[PDB]
Amino acid sequence: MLISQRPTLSEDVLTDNRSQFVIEPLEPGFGYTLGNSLRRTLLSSIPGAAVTSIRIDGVLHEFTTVPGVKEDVTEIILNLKSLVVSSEEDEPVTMYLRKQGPGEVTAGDIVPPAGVTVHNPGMHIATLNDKGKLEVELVVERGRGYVPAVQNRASGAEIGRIPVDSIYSPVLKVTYKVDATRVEQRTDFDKLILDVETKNSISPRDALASAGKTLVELFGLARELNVEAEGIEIGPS
Amino acid sequence: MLISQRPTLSEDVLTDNRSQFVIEPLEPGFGYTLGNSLRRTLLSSIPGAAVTSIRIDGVLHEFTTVPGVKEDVTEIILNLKSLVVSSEEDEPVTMYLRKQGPGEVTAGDIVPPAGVTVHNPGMHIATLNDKGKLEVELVVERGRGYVPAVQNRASGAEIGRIPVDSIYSPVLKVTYKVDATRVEQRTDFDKLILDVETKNSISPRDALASAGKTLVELFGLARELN
Amino acid sequence: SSSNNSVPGAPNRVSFAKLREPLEVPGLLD
Amino acid sequence: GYDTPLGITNPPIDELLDRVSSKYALVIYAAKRARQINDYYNQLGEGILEYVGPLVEPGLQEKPLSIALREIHADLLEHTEG
Amino acid sequence: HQCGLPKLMALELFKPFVMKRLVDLNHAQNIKSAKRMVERQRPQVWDVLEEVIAEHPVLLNRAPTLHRLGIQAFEPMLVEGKAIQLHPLVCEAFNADFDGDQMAVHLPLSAEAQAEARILMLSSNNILSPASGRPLAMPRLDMVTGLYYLTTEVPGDTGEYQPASGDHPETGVYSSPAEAIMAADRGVLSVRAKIKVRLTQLRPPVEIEAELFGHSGWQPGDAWMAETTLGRVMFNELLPLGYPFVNKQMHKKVQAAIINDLAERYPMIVVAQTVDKLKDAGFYWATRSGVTVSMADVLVPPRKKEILDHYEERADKVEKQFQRGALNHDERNEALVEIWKEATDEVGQALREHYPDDNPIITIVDSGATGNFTQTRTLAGMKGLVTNPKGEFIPRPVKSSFREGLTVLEYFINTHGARKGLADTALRTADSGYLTRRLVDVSQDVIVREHDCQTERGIVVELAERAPDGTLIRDPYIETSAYARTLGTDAVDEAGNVIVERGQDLGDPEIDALLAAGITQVKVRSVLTCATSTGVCATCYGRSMATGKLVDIGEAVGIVAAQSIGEPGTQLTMRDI
Amino acid sequence: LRVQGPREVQIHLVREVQEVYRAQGVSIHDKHIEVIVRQMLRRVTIIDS
Amino acid sequence: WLSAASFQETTRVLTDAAINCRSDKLNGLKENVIIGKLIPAGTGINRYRNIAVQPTEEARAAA
Amino acid sequence: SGLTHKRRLSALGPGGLSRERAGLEVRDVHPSHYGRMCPIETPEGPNIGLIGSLSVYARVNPFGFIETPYRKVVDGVVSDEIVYLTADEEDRHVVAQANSPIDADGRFVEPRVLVRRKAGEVEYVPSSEVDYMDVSPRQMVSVATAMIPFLEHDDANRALMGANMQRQAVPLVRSEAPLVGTGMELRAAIDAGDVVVAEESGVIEEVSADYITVMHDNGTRRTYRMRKFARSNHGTCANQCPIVDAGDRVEAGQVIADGPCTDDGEMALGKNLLVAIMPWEGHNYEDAIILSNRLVEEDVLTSIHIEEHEIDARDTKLGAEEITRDIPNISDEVLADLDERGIVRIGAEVRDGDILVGKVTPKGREVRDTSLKVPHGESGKVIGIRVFSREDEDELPAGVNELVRVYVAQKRKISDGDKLAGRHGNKGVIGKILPVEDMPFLADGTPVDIILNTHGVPRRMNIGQILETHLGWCAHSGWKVDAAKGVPDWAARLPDELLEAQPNAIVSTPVFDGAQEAELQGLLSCTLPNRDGDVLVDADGKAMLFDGRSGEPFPYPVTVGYMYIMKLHHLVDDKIHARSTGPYSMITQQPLGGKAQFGGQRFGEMECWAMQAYGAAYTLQELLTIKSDDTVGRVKVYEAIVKGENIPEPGIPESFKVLLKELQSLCLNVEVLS
RNA sequence: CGGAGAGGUA
Ligand SMILES: [Mg+2]
Ligand SMILES: [Zn+2]
Repeated sequence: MLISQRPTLSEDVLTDNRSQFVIEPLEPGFGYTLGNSLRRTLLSSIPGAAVTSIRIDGVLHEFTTVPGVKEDVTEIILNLKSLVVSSEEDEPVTMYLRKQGPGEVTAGDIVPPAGVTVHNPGMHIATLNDKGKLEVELVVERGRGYVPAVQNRASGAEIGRIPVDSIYSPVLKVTYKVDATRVEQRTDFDKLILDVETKNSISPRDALASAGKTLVELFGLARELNVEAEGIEIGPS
Repeated sequence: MLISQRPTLSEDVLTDNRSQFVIEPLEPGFGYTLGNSLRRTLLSSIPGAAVTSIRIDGVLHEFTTVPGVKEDVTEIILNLKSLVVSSEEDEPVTMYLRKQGPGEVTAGDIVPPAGVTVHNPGMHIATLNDKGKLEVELVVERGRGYVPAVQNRASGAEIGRIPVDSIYSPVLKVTYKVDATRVEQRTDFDKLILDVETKNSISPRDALASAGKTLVELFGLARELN
Repeated sequence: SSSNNSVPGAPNRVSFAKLREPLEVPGLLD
Repeated sequence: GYDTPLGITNPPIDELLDRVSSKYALVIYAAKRARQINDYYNQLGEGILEYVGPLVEPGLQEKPLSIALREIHADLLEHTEG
Repeated sequence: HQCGLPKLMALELFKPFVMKRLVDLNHAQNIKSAKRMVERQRPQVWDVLEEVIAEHPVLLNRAPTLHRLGIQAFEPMLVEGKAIQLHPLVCEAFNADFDGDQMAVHLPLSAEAQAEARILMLSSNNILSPASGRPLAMPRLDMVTGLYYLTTEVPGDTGEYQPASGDHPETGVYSSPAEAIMAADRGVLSVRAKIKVRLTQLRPPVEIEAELFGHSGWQPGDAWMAETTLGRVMFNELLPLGYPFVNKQMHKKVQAAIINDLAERYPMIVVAQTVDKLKDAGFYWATRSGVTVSMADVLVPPRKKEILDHYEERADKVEKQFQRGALNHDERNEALVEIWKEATDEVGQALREHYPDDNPIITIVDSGATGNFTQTRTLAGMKGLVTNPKGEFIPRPVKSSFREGLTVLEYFINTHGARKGLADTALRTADSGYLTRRLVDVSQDVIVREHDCQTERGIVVELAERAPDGTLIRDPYIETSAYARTLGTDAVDEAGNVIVERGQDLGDPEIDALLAAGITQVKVRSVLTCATSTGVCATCYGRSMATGKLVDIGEAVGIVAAQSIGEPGTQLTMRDI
Repeated sequence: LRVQGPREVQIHLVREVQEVYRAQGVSIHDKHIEVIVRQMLRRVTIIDS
Repeated sequence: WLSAASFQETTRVLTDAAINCRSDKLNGLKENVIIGKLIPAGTGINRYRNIAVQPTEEARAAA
Repeated sequence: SGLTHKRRLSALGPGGLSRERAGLEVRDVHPSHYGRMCPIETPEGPNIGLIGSLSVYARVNPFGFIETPYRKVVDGVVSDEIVYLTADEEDRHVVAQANSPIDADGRFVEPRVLVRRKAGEVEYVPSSEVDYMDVSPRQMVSVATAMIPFLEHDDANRALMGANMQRQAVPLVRSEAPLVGTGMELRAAIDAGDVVVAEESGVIEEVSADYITVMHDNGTRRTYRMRKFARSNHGTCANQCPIVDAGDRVEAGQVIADGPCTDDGEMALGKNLLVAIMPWEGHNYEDAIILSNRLVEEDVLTSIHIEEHEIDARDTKLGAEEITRDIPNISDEVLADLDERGIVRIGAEVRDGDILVGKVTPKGREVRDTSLKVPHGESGKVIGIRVFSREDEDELPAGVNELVRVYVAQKRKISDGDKLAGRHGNKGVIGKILPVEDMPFLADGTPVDIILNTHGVPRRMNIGQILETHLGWCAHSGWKVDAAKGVPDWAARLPDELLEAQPNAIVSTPVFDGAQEAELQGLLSCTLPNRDGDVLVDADGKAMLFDGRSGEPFPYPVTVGYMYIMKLHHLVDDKIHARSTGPYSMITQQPLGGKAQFGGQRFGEMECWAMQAYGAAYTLQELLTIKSDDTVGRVKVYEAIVKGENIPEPGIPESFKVLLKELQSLCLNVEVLS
């Protein structure tokens, strides 16, 4: 059959990395059908890259503080955990970061190997005040969603390697609501208001497209059982 | 940690009107959401057919009784409301049930035209003792969801027409369960099993296909920003 | 175990009662 | 430091209660300004009498009591007590 | 500020406006055609009605109108059905429930009436009780349960923060509430588990900010480390941006304090928005808290029979002493009553000890949502003594809880007290209205007329008399005797400078400073000593409890006083002095 | 009133009413009771014309 | 005599007032409510009910 | 309701107490009332304690003193030969409790038994002092209070509420008996007399919807006629249905047909619904209720109501009036549903405003149409018309010729704002009706029907509803106690035929002697699977639900089961009213009062106090002057609002001029001085 | 729609 509403999508920009979307005239009950699926696809589907392991020289048996850095190890882990990165090589890579003595250690101070790139050059990492040296090796990967740290039972490769929780998702946070949108003897229709917040490596409207593509691929699986069945057709633009 | 294997759907046929569909592999945490989307679509948005209004010979309204039948006309309406009819046309089509003399009256005594077909002969309608004749006309029509009784005033009908509430639901019961694999290496995924059950009017495969069509139509409006 | 064994055509509604009733409830419009 | 006001709750009461001594003064203020605005719309029907229409951009169908309070949030009117 | 009005009652209340707009929009050439079209409900009358009713307040009233807040103004939005949809936060003000209650609706017409509705009587501007100043739009019942569950820290929860074990780094330290939300939605973290997050949008506490940022403030955008549960971060994200971080379990008293502080430091619109957000969060998290009732949940004390036998022995001894003539009837009754009161107390104590801390019944009682533990004892432990129609105790006493099932005699002897209460309630509701009317009549001519009479007369408030050994113990009844008063003289301690100047609201900072200085008595301005010929002056009356500021020059305070005194008359029991 | 004057009777009445209402856990600021009491001490009985 | 007759004991109040030939200077909430006149309180006081409003000179010129 | 009405004992009447001058000592429960007047079932308002109900076994003696049966006990033996006593006689004996331990040997098992000593003083007493015994542990309650299962688990207030509410339930379109009843439902239905009972034994010959014919055992035939779609005093629908077949043999006293609220001869005032006991999104907040949409589509709680419109043609001083299609100024289109006589056609559809009986009265042509109209908010179908004609020598009143009468019937489905309740004083209105998709559904896919909030139960001391829900689930699911190796100790005192049940078994728990908690736990421990070997509800009686709105399972299990719900006669269609202008009173020119002549809501005196305390003079002035009794002001305000003008100023009310004239009439010179 | 009486809801 043919739906007599033809819902429409619209965006409202709140920042270079934050947008608000509205699919207004949904039929009663399709607000919740669409909102949660769209949210979960946005938050756990699209691929990206993120640091997965690091090794800091000097810190082998005890991980509290590095000699030469004002901050503690946990602060460095958190600082690198927010680094926006992007890679093309499927296999894990290994970057390096080193600066000499006094100054400010910053994301821009890491030479990117082939494929890997950095989108937040000025992100603070640590300050060196003590005429020490900083030597740490990163390793980026690719994936999807949020993956906790994977415990290392095969520690033969290295003992100083620290596995870090990985946010492979460029999208950082999503939420949604639903309300009523009609006055013509009907106050039961829906509205889908979506708030999307992403990293610096992708725009929110470039992640919505990927989510839509993934869901269209997944819902064509059951569609193929019978390709001549009757459903509800929204119609052309 | 980039799992490379697209989901695939397989079917299991428990019986004629019941089947289980399995969809795997899925991203960890997307099983319940997909299952509930499918369940809501199946339970709300599957087209079908039902009866709209009827007209018995001697009765003028539903607050009366036909002579010779043990059931008051209201009970006859309640019994007829449990019919299952599978239509293929798009305009109204009329049926006819005729009986005279002692004996029970059932849906098997209905004579549908080409197209509509009754899928549960023998259920029950009424019982006639000796002098009861039952001549009831039914109007079958297509739709989806629940449409309350359309009173005669709007539809320019005669006094003898008796509007009836119509439920156009081919599905009967739906549920799902998810098998989640959570290994200590983060190579996790989900498996979804969907239990659809229709009322003998369409197979569960057709209902699942219709749900997929509707969802594909809906989720295509977020893919336009590109 | 049943409730009303006096009325001829009564449904067989079973009861959890443990005590016998010596007397039957009188007519309620007497 | 507040979310966007909606419907009748716009403009905030706190902002309006700084142009007047008391809430009753605000009531009379707004009521008389709305009466003047509504008299302008009728005098336009026949002829100008003494009154000035909405000083600010009037909404599509915004009622006089709303423009009256919008004209007080952005100071454009003066009043005197008795 | 919103209410739901059926789409068949609005069409009748707003008939003339709809006719005017129909004629204006060329839908009807004249007034008669528009009238008949309204009477026939064409599909366009609704379209014009939705525009007509926009920004037009409506007055709703529930009877009896005990006090002022029984009439409040809302904004109409058409809904589906034939019932009125009332916001859950105004029920306490209206004293309304949803078991069959009804309400009336009024529509002000003229410009002055609409301005009065919009500014004076609007619901969002009336959050505090005029009688006492406490908030009345506070969350209650389900909202309290939801927030109380949310802002809880259960030890040993999933994903809990774990110190470094010497082999792996710390577990449970997150770099943003977004990552914590992701982990929670992945099933790896619990919203009620203690974690360490890195906050940059919540203002730190007073001590943390003082010892960490100092300077002037946190200057939104800065980062600090907090050790809290995810639920408390979620909750504090509901409060205003500048409010310091609150890290506590939200008992009803705590929420009341938060709301009162917001009211007394922020504009009223901020308070309204905060209460709405708290309502949403509470209704969301009450569904997920898992509170239900089953006879398995209603636990019984493990050793009730032993206690009952122990005290039955004492009752038997008293009975035998009575038999041997050692005491008369009244002495026997008194001894038995004391014995069984002690038995009930012990049973209640045992029941209180037995229950775990997350039982739905105990959770609902201790959350402040509703109820008291006497009902819990009656349901689980034992009911105890019951009163005769005279009023004296039955010395039996009732010995079975409503979980076990009372026998026939226990039920019959309970019916006595059951009915006497309803009879007394009817008598008391009859008695209170007469007193309220008399009070309204006696003092209907007391109105604020002047800003200040500039008199020097005053009264002295006890204000935390000093302890014998030496200490400043605050007087328990100080909120109703010193607050919202203006000083008639200056406060000087130990020959020191004036602590509080004459003509000060005398709020929390003022009273705290006065107590710190070490002075027990102060002289304040009062209506009893006002020098105005007709009516009171604003300075003698003092602060307006509802508004929180100095009373206006047209305030009818006599009717407010009468309604404040008479409204809690039913609660005050009618119990030879 | 005969022995201790108007101030003493005012404080007495306010204290009694507040005690009665506090016994039932109801909080009413004393200014309302003060208004009511003020309305009760407003006249003087005449002796010599 | 009009506020007392609406409270209690209408007959006694009326009969005594008629003998004393009392005149009622209508000034009060109940009396003004009864005679359908604005109550002397709140938004009915002279300073409020007699407020004057006009556009400012700068805004008038900006027209 | 009628049966309870016929058994009332009132103290207020021509020769009794007064509803106001009666004190608090006559509205009490006296110890002498044990077994003669029910202590629970009384009104809730000003009549509290003044109207009572006779008990079940009680009778009145020749002088008017009520007697109650007692079972004589002799030599410590509880014997037979019931003897009827009076309060005066009973005051000089010691009677024992019915639910007391006896061992069929006339010797109490336990040593001590509570007994009402002299002045209703319950006391432990030696077993050799007892002189009498109550007949049953169901002797103090009345008929309506005896239909509450698990009554002893509810507090007196809620029990009173439930007993009173059972008399307000409307008859549903289709009736179904409870699953967890008590037993006082077959005799209550038969004695009420709404069922049809066979006069004498015989064999059914021909059974139809309108008549049964029993062929007696002596060659005689007696045909019973069934009253179909009749109207009660309160607008409900009375409808009888035969429940026997054409070959069955009946016995004297057997139920041969059913009535309004009967199913197989037992009272059926409600329906069995699947309930959940969780809070949900704040929609069941403060005693509100959430219903599924199945109960509307499938007509589970649907009811029929009938109205009665009557109009007569008088002789009139003018002289003569007629009912006919000749109504001037109206086109034939409006009179389409009218017939030759003047009345409407049976089977027609009537809406708010439509000629039901068209007439004209020459008020002195002078013919004036005063035709009957459908009241505001009414609709339905005309199902019957009765016309009495003087020409047919009918028993008409004096001075009339025709008394035509009409009936309109309409089916009402459950909506938002209707009132529901159980048998335990658990009442509330319907907050929302969710679609059946976003409803908590069990692991097998079955949605719940109704959701009740958790915060209402523990506070009101009516835990009996939870036990009822547990036992209803056990009964619906069917069970089988596994006595493979001896009966479990918790089923030792459980009668046979109760050790096993099949799905949809109906059981009974007498009011004060029924199912214990141990038995409930045991039965919950052993219930049958549904279709597959899955038990949806565990031993605690709580299931694991799914969120239909989001899909995720709820974190914790929820209590589910079947409870019995009734639909009270407090529908929202009857409680909605609005007005802008209409009829006015004549002496004090104010709007009229009442939903039936339009009429307006009254702005009382405490509302005036509130408006004065707000300091809002103008709203109060407009309310009291131009909305009520300012004759010119009303018309001017209407003419101003219809146009774009501003509201005029109010004038002088009309109730002050009447007072001035009355004062002048009392010989008082009242004047207004400038 | 004026009065009297009866029953009921919050
Ligand atoms: Mg209520
Ligand atoms: Zn003063």
